[PDB]
Parts: sequence; C-alpha cells; structure tokens
Amino acid sequence: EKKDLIIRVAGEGGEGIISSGDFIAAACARAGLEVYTFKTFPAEIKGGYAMYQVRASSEKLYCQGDTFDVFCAFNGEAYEQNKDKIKPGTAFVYDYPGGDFEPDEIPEGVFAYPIPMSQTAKEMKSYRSKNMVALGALSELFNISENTLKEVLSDKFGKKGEEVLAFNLEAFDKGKALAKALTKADPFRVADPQEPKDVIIMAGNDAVGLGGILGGLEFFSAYPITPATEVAKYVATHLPKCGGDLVQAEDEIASIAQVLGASYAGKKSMTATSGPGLALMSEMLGMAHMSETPCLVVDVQRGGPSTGLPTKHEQSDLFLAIHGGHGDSPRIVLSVEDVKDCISMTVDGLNLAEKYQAPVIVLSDGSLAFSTQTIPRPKPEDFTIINRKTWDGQGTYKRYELTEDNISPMAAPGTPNAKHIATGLEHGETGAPNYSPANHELMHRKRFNKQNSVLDFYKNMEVEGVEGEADVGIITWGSTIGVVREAMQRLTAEGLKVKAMYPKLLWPMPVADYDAFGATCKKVIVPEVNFQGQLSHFIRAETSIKPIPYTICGGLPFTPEMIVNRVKEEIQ
Amino acid sequence: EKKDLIIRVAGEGGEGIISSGDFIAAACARAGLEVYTFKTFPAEIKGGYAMYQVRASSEKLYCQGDTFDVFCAFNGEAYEQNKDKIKPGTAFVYDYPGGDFEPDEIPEGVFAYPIPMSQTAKEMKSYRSKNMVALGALSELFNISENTLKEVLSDKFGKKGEEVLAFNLEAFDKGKALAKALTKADPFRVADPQEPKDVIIMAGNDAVGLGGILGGLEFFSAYPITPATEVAKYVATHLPKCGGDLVQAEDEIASIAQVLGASYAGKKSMTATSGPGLALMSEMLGMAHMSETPCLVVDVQRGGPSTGLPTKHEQSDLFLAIHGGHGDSPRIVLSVEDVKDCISMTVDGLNLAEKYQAPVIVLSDGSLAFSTQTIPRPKPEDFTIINRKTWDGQGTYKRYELTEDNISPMAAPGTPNAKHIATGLEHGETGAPNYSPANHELMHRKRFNKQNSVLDFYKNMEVEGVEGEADVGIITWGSTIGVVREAMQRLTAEGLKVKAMYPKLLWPMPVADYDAFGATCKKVIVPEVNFQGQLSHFIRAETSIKPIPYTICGGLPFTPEMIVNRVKEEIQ
Amino acid sequence: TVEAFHKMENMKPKDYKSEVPTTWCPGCGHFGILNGVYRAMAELGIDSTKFAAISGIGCSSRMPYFVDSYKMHTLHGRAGAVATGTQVARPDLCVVVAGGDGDGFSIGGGHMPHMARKNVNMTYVLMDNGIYGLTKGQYSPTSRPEMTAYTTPYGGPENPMNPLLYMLTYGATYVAQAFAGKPKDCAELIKGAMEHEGFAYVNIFSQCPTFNKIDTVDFYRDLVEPIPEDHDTSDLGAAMELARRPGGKAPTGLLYKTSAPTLDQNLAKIRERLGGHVGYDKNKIIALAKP
Amino acid sequence: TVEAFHKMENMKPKDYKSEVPTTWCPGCGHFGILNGVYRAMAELGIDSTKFAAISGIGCSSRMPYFVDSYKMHTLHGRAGAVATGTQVARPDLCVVVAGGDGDGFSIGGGHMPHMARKNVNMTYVLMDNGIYGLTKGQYSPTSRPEMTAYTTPYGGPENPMNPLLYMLTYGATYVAQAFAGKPKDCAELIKGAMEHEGFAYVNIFSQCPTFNKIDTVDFYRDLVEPIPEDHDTSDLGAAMELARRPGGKAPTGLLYKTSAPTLDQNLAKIRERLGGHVGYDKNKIIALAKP
Ligand SMILES: Cc1ncc(C[n+]2csc(CCOP(=O)(O)OP(=O)(O)O)c2C)c(N)n1
Ligand SMILES: Cc1ncc(C[n+]2csc(CCOP(=O)(O)OP(=O)(O)O)c2C)c(N)n1
Ligand code: SF4
Ligand code: SF4
Ligand SMILES: [Mg+2]
Ligand SMILES: [Mg+2]
Repeated sequence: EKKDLIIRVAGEGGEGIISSGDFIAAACARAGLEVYTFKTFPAEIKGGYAMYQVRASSEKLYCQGDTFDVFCAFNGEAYEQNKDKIKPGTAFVYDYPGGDFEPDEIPEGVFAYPIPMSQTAKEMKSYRSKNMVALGALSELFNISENTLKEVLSDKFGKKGEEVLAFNLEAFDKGKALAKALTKADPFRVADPQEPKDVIIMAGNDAVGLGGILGGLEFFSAYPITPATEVAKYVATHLPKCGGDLVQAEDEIASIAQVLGASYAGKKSMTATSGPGLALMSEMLGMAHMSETPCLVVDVQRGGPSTGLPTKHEQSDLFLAIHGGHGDSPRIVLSVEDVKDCISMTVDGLNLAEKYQAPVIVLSDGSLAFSTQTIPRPKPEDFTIINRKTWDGQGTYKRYELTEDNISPMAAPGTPNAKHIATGLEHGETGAPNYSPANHELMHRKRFNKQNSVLDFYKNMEVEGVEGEADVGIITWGSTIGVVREAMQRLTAEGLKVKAMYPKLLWPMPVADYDAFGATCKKVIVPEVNFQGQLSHFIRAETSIKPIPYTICGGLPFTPEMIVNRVKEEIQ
Repeated sequence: EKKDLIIRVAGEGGEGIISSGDFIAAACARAGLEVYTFKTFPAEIKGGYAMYQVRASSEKLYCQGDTFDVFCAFNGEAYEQNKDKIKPGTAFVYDYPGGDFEPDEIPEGVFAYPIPMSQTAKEMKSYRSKNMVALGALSELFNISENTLKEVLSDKFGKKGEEVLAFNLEAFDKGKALAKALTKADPFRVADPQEPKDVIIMAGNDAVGLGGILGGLEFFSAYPITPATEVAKYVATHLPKCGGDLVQAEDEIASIAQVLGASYAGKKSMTATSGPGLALMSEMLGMAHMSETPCLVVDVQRGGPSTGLPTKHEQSDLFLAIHGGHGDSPRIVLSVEDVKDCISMTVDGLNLAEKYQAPVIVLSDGSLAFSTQTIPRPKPEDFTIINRKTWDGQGTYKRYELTEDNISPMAAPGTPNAKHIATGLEHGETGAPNYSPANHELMHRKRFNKQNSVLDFYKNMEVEGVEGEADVGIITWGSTIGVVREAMQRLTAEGLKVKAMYPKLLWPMPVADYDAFGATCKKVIVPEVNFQGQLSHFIRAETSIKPIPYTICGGLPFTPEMIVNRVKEEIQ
Repeated sequence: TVEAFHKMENMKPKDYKSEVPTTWCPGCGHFGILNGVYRAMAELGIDSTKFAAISGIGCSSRMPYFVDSYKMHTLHGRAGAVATGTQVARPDLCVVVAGGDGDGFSIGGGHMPHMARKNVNMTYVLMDNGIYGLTKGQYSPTSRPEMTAYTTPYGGPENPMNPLLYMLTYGATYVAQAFAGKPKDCAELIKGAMEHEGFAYVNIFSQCPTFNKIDTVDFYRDLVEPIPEDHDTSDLGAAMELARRPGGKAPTGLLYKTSAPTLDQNLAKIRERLGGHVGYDKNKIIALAKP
Repeated sequence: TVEAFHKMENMKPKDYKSEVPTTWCPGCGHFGILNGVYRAMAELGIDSTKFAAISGIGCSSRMPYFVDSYKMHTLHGRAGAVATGTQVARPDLCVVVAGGDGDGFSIGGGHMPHMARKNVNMTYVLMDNGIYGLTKGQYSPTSRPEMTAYTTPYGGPENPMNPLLYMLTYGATYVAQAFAGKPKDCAELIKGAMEHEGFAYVNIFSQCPTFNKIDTVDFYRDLVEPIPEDHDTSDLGAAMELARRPGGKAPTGLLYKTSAPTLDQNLAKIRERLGGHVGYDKNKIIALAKP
C-alpha cells in the first residue's frame, strides 16, 4: 500500500515556487505526517526556473524517492524541463487556460488537470496570488489538509492585515473550486491527517548550526561559500543568544586559524565550509593534529573538482578529508545521512574533538543542506556533552604528558601553574621542540593510538536486513544511506537475501566490524556519488572485502530504483 | 672485497666541516672515484655540531652506507655525538693534544690517531686553517690523493693570491707530517686513483634546478622553505641566462597561482616547496587538473606532520600528493631516487605536464636535497623534450575539444582565432560552464583517461634480482631505492632468492606490472620512511599484493644492513 | 610594451561584446562598468587576440564572459596573482583583472600589496558594491557598519577599509575612482589604466540592488565628488588626502599617476645584465659543476 | 579588558624568562627586542598566567619559547589570525604576537589588514631585519633593492613596502617604531602597546648580521630619528607623514594612538542587545523550527 505522495512544483522563481512547497510541507507536518523536501533555486540570482519537491507520508521518509507522482507546472518552461518525467500513471496539474503555453499531446495514461492559475490571479487583480490558486487546487485534488494549510497561511499573512489574509484565502478557495469541478481519475491522495507529532521541520544547514549550539559551541568563524553559508547564517543569529560569538573571517585559512586560537583559549570552536575551503584548511588541520588542539570543520560537499558544480550533488571529499594533510597527519572523519544527523552528529563532532584533542571533519552535502525534514523535536537535556580532559592541578603540568590512554590533560590560559606551549613542531612531553628518532616514533604512536581509540568508544555503523547469509550486502555513506534504506524496504519485501551497512564514522575505520559484515555476504556493493569510488578504495586498502563499486558522478543523488536494479543484477 | 671507504668528519660548524668534506669529495672525483656525500648543518644558524660524511669507491655508490669506517672529530662534542658508532675496527682521528676535550676510554680495537689540529693552526696564527691540518692528516692516513686535493685547494684559494694559497698548503703539509709520524694500524685506504671520468658533482636540489632548465623551463615562482630553497637559488642564478624568469612570490598560493598564469600564457612553469607548501597548494592544483593547465611542483619532503622536523629525513607526503585535492582531482606523481633522477625526472616532470596538460608532483626528500654524487656529465642534447599539443589553426578552436586521445590542443594568448576560456568550473568543449549530469560524467572520463594514459607512455619501475620465483620481493620508492639497491647486492651475493622493484611513477600506478611482480614472490616487503606505510596503502588498495610493511619514522633513512636483516628474518 | 593597442581601426564598443548573454540582475551596477570596458577597448583600437582578462569568483568576476578576448576564470581571490604570472610570462599582452570587493580585499587581500608594490603592468578594475553578491548577501570589507546582512543580522562589528588608500599606500602607480552610473567616466579612467605602464587600479562603485539596500544608486550619486582639475596627480600625499574623503565625499577621477619601472622591466634588466637569451649554451651552466 | 596587568608584586625581567636557552646568533637584534618584552612585562607587574604569546615561523617567531607564559608556536604567517581567535575567546588575556618581516607582510600579509581594521585588542611586535633569517637569507618585503640575497643574486627587482604606513592605513589604533639597539625605547613602546585597548603595532628594526650585510647596526643607528615631542599622536595625517620618512629618516617613538571600540567590545554589544548569556533557554531557539 502506497503511504507516501511525491509532489513536484516548478516554474518561475518569484511566483512562489519555494514558498508553496514550504507551505505544503508545514501543513502536512501539522496534519501529523512525515515530510521530506528538496528544492533548486534559480540558477541565476535574477531569477528563472525554480523547483520544489515535497514528499509526505504516514510512515518515516528517508530520501526524495524515485520521481514525482504529481507534477504542478506554473508555466511552459517548467513543463519543458520536466516533460520526460510526465509518464503514464502520473498526475499533471498545469496553468491552463490563460497561461503562457499550449501543452503538447499529454501522453495516454497521464491524469491531466488544467487549472487557470494565472488567469484567476489576474481576474482578482493580484498576479502574485497565483501560487495561492495552485495551492487550493492541489489541496482539493490530492487531500492536502485544507485546515492546516489555511493555518499555515494565516500564520504567514495574518500580520499583514485582515484584508490581505482574507484575499489570499479567497484565491485559495478559487483554486479549490476550479479543481472540484474536474473529475478526479488518478489514485493519488495524501495520507489522512493524524495527531500532530512532537516534531520540528529543519533544513540540513540550519540543523548543523543548531547541533553546534546544542553541543556547547562557544566560538564560530567562517567564510561564506556555497552550499555552506546557511550554517554561519543560523549560528550568527542564535549563538550570541547563548553567550557565544560568530566572526566572519577574511578567508578559510583565517577561519580555521581563529578556531585553533579560540580552542587553545579553552573554547569549543568550529567552522563550516565546502571542498575548496577544506583544501585551503589543509595546513592548519595539520597544526591541529600535531599540537593536539580540538577543532571541528563541517564540509558541506559540492560538485568538484576545483570550482566544479557548486549547486549539485556529490560526495567526493573523502580522499581530501582523510589524506589532505602533509606528513602522517590523520583526522577523525564523520559523515551525516539526514537532518537528524546534522544535529546529533555535529554534537558528536564537537564531543569527539573535545575527547580526543584532534581535528574532526563532518562531511555533509549540498542536497541535505537545503532539504528539510520533519524530525523529532530536539531536547537539549538529552544530548550527552563531552568536555576536554582538564588538568586536576596536581603535580607538574606537561602539555603533552604521556598517559595510559594517550590523552594529555589540557589547561586553558589563566590556569595557575599550567603555562605551556602548543606547537606544530615535533616535540617532547613539555612541548619543547624535539627532533630525535625515538621521540618522533613515540609521539606518532601517542597521537595515532589516541585518535584510533575512537573505534573503542564511538560506534555508528548500523546494519539491517536478513540475519543469516546474504546474497548481496550494501555498504554506503552520507545521504546515500537514506536512499539505500528505501531500496532495502523494497528488496526485503520481495524476499531477497540482502543486508546493508551504514558507516557514519569514516576514519579511523572499524575494520573488524567491516570484516564481520562482509563475511556474511556473497557479494558487497558500494554505491557512492564520486568518480573514483572513494569509500571502496578504503575498503580495499583496510579490510578483507573487495567490493563491487557502483559509482555515479553526474551531480545527482542515487534513487532507490537504481539501487534495487543494481542489486538484482548481482543476485543469481 | 671492500671497495669503498666511509669517512665521517664532525665538529663545530664554521671551522670548515662542510667545506672539508666538499674538498675531499671533489678530490676523489678528480681521481676517478665514485662519491656519495651527506651532511647535517648546525641545528641552529648561530652554529654548533655539524657533520659531513663522504663515501668514495672504485665502483658505483647508491647510498651513504651503514656507518663510517673512519671518523674525524674536530672537538669533544663531535666525539660524544658519535661515541656509540666508534666501534672496534674503526679508525678514529681526533684533535689532540691541544683540543677542548679529554677523550674517554677509546675501546680496544679502535685505531686511534690523535692530530693537533687546533694547536697547529694556532701556531700559524690562523685558527681558521684548522681544517687544512685535518685534511693533510686524513689524506696521509687514508690515501686521499694529495695531488688532486691540492688541485682542489689551489682552485679555491689561488684567486686569493699565492701567499694565501701557499699558507693553506703549508697547513695541509703540517697535517700530513703529523699523521706520517704515527704508525698506521687500520686496514682502511681510499681506492687508488683511476682514469678520471667525464663527471660532475651535484647536490640534489641543484640537480632539480638544472633538470628544470634542461627541460625547457621558462618561468619559476617559489617561496622559500626548508629543505627546498636551494632549488630556487640555483634557478635564480642560471635561469635568466637562458631567457627565463624567476619570481619570489609572497607565499605558496601566490607561487602556484603565478605558475598557472604563466603556463596559461604558454610558458613551461614550475615551483618547488615542501610539505607545508604543498598543502597550501591543494586548491590551485585542483584548478590545474580541472582546467587542464600544465604545472610542475617539486616537493622536497621533510619531517611532518605540521611544522614537523624540517631538517630530518621522511617520505610522508605521498598521501597528500595523490589525495590532496577536493573532489575527484588526480595528480601525476613521480618520486626521485638519486641526483641523476633529480635532473632527468624533473625533465620528465616538465615533459609529462606538457604532454598531459595536468599537474605533476615530483617527490624528493631532505637528505637527497643536500647529498652530492658524482654523476656522468649531462649533455643537453641527450634529453628528450616534449611540448604541449598546439592547435593546427583549422576550423573553430575549442579549448576542451573531445579528441580520441583525450588531450585537447592548447593555444597561448595572442594566437589568432583561438580566443577561449580556461576555467575551474565544470565545463563543455568550449569552456562554458556546464552542470549537466552527462557532461560531468563525460569530462571526468576525459581528464581521468587522459592522465591515466601516462601508464601507456612513461614506464619507470625497474626490477632486479633473481629471474625465477623469489622467496622475498622488495618494493620501495624515493631515495630508499638506493638503500635497497646496496642490500640487493649483498643478498644476491649470498645466493638468496630475492628480487626488488623500484616504482618511480607513483600515481597513476601500473597495477598489472605490480601484479606480475608479486605473482613471482612468496612474500613482498615494502620499506619506507613514514608512519602509516603510505605506498603499502596504495598497493593494498590498487593491486593484488598483500605487502609486509617495514615502516620507520624517526627522521633517519634506512641503511642497507637494516634491509638485509629484515629480509633474512622473512626467509628462514 | 603592450602590443594590443591601436591595432584595429574604426572599432565600436559592440565589437568587444561576446556572444554570451549578460546574466546580472536588472539595475546591477556591473552593467555600467561593462559598458565602460567596451568603450575603453574600442577607443584604444585593441586587438583582443592580445588581451587577457582574468577573474576570480563573484558577480563582478563574471564580466570577462561578456568580453570578446582571451580569458581565464580561476579561483576566488587568486586572479591577480594568476595575472602576475601571465603578465610576466608575456609582457606583450594587455592583462586586465576584474573582480569585486570581497574577491579583491577579503580572500584576495594578501596578493594586492605585492602586485602594486612590484608595479606589475596590469589593470585592476575593482567593482565595489559593499557586499558579497554572488554568495547571496554577506557583508564585505567595504560594507558600512549599520548594514545588516546574512552573517551580520545585528550589524557589522567593525569599520570598513579604504581601497584607494590601501592601493596608494601599497604603491600603485595609477589610482582612480568612478561610479558605474557614469559609464563614460569609467571608460576614460579604465582606458587610462590600460595604457599606463605599471599597476593601475580603478575602484568603481557599483550598486547591488538585490542584496545591498543602503548603498543604492542615489547614495552613490550623493557620495561621489569629482576631483578638482587643479589637483596634482603626482602628489602622493594629496592623493591620500583625497582618498580619505574630505567632507565625507568619495573622489572620482584620477587620483595618482607616476612613471616607475615595472616588474617585467626589472626582470628584463636582470636577464640583460647576464646576456641571457633562449639559445644560451647550457653546457656553460653544467660545466660549473665539474669537480 | 585585560586582567593581567598590575597583579604581581616585585616582578623582574628574569621572572618572565623560560628555561629555554636563547639560541639566536651573537649580535642578532632580536635580543634587544626580547629584553624589551621582559622589561615591559615586569614594569606592568604582569601575571603571565594571563599572558599569551603567539608566533608564526622565523627566527623572530622563536620568541614565545623564551617567555614564561601561555604561548603557541603556530604556522608561518598565521599567528595574528590565530591570536584573534584567542583574544576574542578570552578578552581577559594579554595577547601578544611576535614575528618577522616575512612572517608578517609576506605570507601573513593578508591577515594584517583585518586585525588592524577590526581593532582587535592585541599587541603585534614585528622584528624587521629586512631579510628572511631562518630560511638562511632570502630578501623580504622590507629589503632594499640594492641588496643581493640567495634568491636575488642580481638584486631585488622591486621596491620595499612601508610597514608603518600599511598599519596606519589599515586602521591600527597604536602605531610605534624603535631600534633594537635602544632597549629602553623598545620597553616603553611595547609596554604602551600592551596597555593600549585596541590593535597596537610596534615596528622594531633588528640587525641580522649573519645574512643581512647592509642593514647593519650602524645603518639603523643613522637611519632612525626620534619623533619630536610636539608631534600630535591623534593626527592620522601627520602620523602618515612621519611614516613616509621625511628626509629619508625612519621615525622612532609613538606615531599614533586613538581610542575606538575593539572587536571583542563590538561582539559583546551584539550579545548584550540580545540579552545573550550562557544560561539562555535553548528550547526558545528550537521552538522557532516548529511547523
Ligand atoms: C575558497 C573560496 N571561498 C569562498 C568562495 C565563495 N564566494 C564566491 S564569490 C564570493 C564573494 C563575492 O563577493 P564579491 O567579490 O564582492 O563580488 P560580487 O558578487 O559582490 O560582485 C565568495 C565568498 C569561493 N568561491 N571560494
Ligand atoms: C607555509 C610555509 N612556507 C614557507 C616556510 C619557510 N619559512 C620559515 S621562516 C620564513 C621567513 C623568515 O623571515 P622573517 O619572518 O622575516 O623572520 P626572521 O627569521 O628574519 O626573523 C620562511 C619563508 C614555512 N615554514 N611555511
Ligand atoms: S546579486 Fe547584486 S552584484 Fe550580483 S548580479 Fe544581482 S545586483 Fe549584481
Ligand atoms: S639568522 Fe639573522 S635573524 Fe636569525 S638568529 Fe641569526 S642574526 Fe638573528
Ligand atoms: Mg561585492
Ligand atoms: Mg626577517
């Protein structure tokens, strides 16, 4: 039984394409439904074709889905951009008559629903209310709660006066009436309303900023870069409320430099960037490793290489995150799946930087950055918070004291009797420069054993599927995890012998857990969106698995059917 | 039969430790001998313990050797620094009487030869001539040709006047007389002179600079960093003679930016740096890959991570050289073994950047940088030169034209009818920004297939040893190749079933050639000076070889006996 | 000696337009600067085959796409350092950098002093809109503190810098300022910058109506003040006084122009004192390494 | 607001020395600057638990190792940016950056404008020896063109920059210069720089006898000229005249001092206008995301 509905709305940005999608998402959440959205702004700032896709369901949602069930075109350009996906079985709502285009032969089997959105909006002497007419029609045709939709519109337009709101509700009613006059022949309906859940709706980048704040963030420095700037925007607004400071630095080098200085001063500090910025930070992340100074970098991955494809989907910064430092210079690397992770794994990221006095990189991506989801409302008291090991004041303080757990107690400036230097030169226990062979061997083992002990403490590699032997195991990372989750639902509903594993700690990697998983699968497929198969590379280098890479690199995420089809090709 | 002699001279830098070693090296080369030197400057610029080690032989030399046969201490600190290596069987020359120390119990079996170097120089009213006295004694005691030694001194001090020269020759003769008065009990003598060969003596960094010039270098930009600055010093002196320009930029980002700008203008361009600088260059090397702009970076590797150990030995930048770019951003990576390679592989590096319009990184190291060798005199006409593919002027010019060999003809600004854009954005054939899925997939394949086709053209992975199946195979890279070469001489002289392979193309790697080698070995050992076993990582990731890493990371190179002992542990 | 000038006869501004449609917002000030660029190139009779436009990232930085010439679109903040290499490698070319206030003085701010100090023979057209346009509205080193923007929702916690004063202090040998609303003023100052032998800097106010709501056309029109004709453009001290805005008014016109050796000229002097030439016998260099 | 001053009784310069032997060359000017730092700290009665010395890479940058306090040895050119993060995180600390001419104005040249413009409450002691000492003798942005060095064996192909003029142009609110040969001048100017609330910059000539053979002690002694007592340290234009060296003489003394809000003060104003504090109910932020 189909529990979800995927509605794509597209047209001229500025006619309310995005705002319409956000209204539907909020209305469905207020009606007790789960929501997953995605959008593309116009390619140029001045405007042009925009797209919003909202998926709503009575059950949990983990990705955008294969393709839309319903498409709503505000103009001809939107129809042309999506014509190839208007296939038999889909429902097609479009601005007609009185729009700017005559639709070609609507394919047989397509449920077509012309709605005169532009003409109705013009007869009311308010062309900008066109999206309200569309919303009314979509609500009527596909059972988007009229009650919560008008609640959402009331919250937005009530502050503008009783006339403005009653006008937009009137345009909504006109669209509802236009749709009611058509005969509904398609099988698509949004799930019936339920009791509203204790949820919020958040975008990926906002959720990263909130996770930092909830993790005890005190200092943030960043430089704007697509698709990461909304993290700094959120932090700039809300961190000062909690007693913290955001600074916009002059570039990414200055930003990570300020993070290290604030961290040395004793404050939990982080930055956010994308691929180009992470590459500029490579030298300073070496200093963080060598001096054992906590820091957190969130890399919202975008299309590369070089300037690349800033607005497209790609997870191709794994090589740089792990191997981007000169010398033997390891980082702790995490990667998020969904909006929930953007909160809790940014908390994880700060906690692990504190606990292991090391640079941590959290890999997100540009689709998740702008996707919104219903997620359970975060409760601040439910997050475990870890603070850097601090000196108890007993004995003599040595910044790099050799301990059993390889973690040297820290001391913020101002601590009596703990004056010390943090340094990027190789050094002995007191931080004095030391170039002797035995010390370099000894301190490499200290810092490597320290960071590698994350494996004994942080486990985040969920396994699902059949319990026994599997014909195919699937390993993936990043937001591709969510796509494989939906594919696994379909594969196990077909009775296929499949299992899946979802590493979210990417480096150091839990080799034994990899080997235990692979030993139970006849074959292991690794789907990821990068050209070289970057996770597969590390699986080959570090485990006894030789995976079958399934790589794509066209600026788009995987869809569930692609995973399903690839898996079935490997089952005999 | 012992063909070589290893003489270590050590003491206060500023008393002519380095110049003394260079005089010995030049004299032995003038006498038809092969020479391999190494040195360490004082740890601080103000001065302190300096060391020079010269190895001379009637046969080819490939590394510094296990340890010295003869040690000459100019002061007590030099004796203490080397006390543990003054073992029975070795010869020991020291400043006595009149020195600054009382020697400890010289172990029985050590052939000790006291020479009053300091006092003799004082009697002549020129303490700075102390090293001349030492040279006379060493020449007499250990058969360093007096004839060629005085030639070398005459070439140096003849320009200062016959009085200055005759003064230094008298100090030399005084040292010769002091040593003749002792009875020689040790078996050590430098090989008797041979027909002088048509050779030069060059340090590694100077050889890189010369290799650049011989490869057609036209533009060099660098920022000083240890241990790479001597490259820029050599280029600055000699490149303007050939019509080229050196510029010192304000930092490494500016330097690689200027290299790319000059290369875009049509000039063969390069820089030199070390680990910290290569990390700063990561973003701009992405631009070189994406825009298909030739550039060459020589990374004279030093101790890392971070500031690390600037003056010590380490080959730990392989991870950064291969994986340092964001996105899927490959580089062509070579690494040199010896001074000969520093010349020819810098030519190779410039040639490959021209042919494949791609960033090339050549990895050297801080020991090779200051080591000198006798090498056959280079003749400019013996180097094959490759130039970038240029447009034939027919049709319409497209900077990124899709060709069968994936290499697009280039055109320098000023070329009629070839106005175009070079760009870091993903792009189509004309360089216009293009974010479509099919184009990204297509252009990734263009640039990757292009750079991977180096494997069909450049082969530099010598194999030596037994022809049949071997009990142990050795794979190594960098100057460690030279250490393993000498180890192979010893192992194959004992009739042991060993073979060795010396990759000098590090990325992309010739997997089939790796697999064919490994199929003929029961075991494969990979010695390298880094903590993680970086080459072993790529062997595991890309080949079917399961290597045994032999990693050291103490700022020192391997010695041949270390390789010999490890190999024997793996056979029996 | 630039060989791009006065090679074409009877050229019109439209002859330097490329086929690429202009994608800037309506009312964006960058249009006026683009028009000035077209007029300068036509008035110089430039053969744009010998013209190299280099830009980084930003709305401003897209301008070379609309100009018919050779061009490189490189990395954010690095256009001027890249252009130094192009210029030194090929001093016959006319080398021009275009970019915005963030590209030039935020991430690019470390390269600015050395281009000017070394007197590289290039033109730098900085399109100052007081904001980061392309990344959708964060404040810049020229933003006024009362402005609110997307990383500064509570105002800017610092004062802005003075681009003209920076460039004068850095040693730029041609320093001018204009407003994009006067495209003929832009064309004359840009034309003079291209012909000048040395580092020539033109700061041009350009409105960003989409994100910068306080540095509007009316604000810039009221802000500017033409430089009096009796101003001595060889007096560095007087130029710096002008750059500091007497009465709070931003000067427009040519502030400073002086003749000094350029970087490529000094590099050539080095080669000349060595008798350097491409055919030099490399065996002479090798021979120095004989034992 | 720095809380390190006047907290300790009977402090002597040796109380701020670490155990690390100072291994600079004999006759290196850096010794005079280091002695000035010790003397300033003792005259201020500084509690060095509340004192942070931060440096990059260079002979000059070794200074924090020799100081008994909190300290960081960071990356070449990044000390001032690191120190900004330290200072903003902990405005109670006395934050001092020390470094050379290359560390500061070559690789670090891009961070210099923004520290000064934002008036970060810190002290920057630049030890100007006209060369790169630690990397063994390459020329610097302050080297004279007639000098030959190891990458410029045929002279420097450009003019040097003016550190004092840069920093005045950038907006430093305390600007001073001294010669390392006058350790009491160094001590008074560094002490005033520490006490100053805002970005304080002290340029100190320092001989490098090992590699710089022309910028000698005698050269610097003849170059400097004390600032007249009637000079107005609130007059920015007059301070800039001094920085440009009338008669070719480098001024020594205090050029400029002014009172303006610091970066940490403006950041604090933002929090105060929001009622921000560490105990803020984060549920209020979360509630904004409810559908
Ligand atoms: C290394 C790096 N960091 C950040 C960015 C993001 N970025 C692109 S343009 C830009 C600033 C645009 O401002 P400006 O230079 O003033 O030009 P404008 O758009 O205002 O004309 C930024 C921060 C980037 N492309 N690369
Ligand atoms: C990224 C990087 N590039 C280059 C270097 C090499 N380096 C160390 S110190 C230094 C310059 C020293 O000159 P200066 O700052 O004037 O200090 P001084 O030794 O003269 O006191 C350089 C170029 C480095 N350590 N890191
Ligand atoms: S965002 Fe601003 S600068 Fe960019 S095109 Fe639009 S108006 Fe111009
Ligand atoms: S090299 Fe120069 S700056 Fe460095 S310690 Fe010696 S004299 Fe001082
Ligand atoms: Mg701007
Ligand atoms: Mg210096």
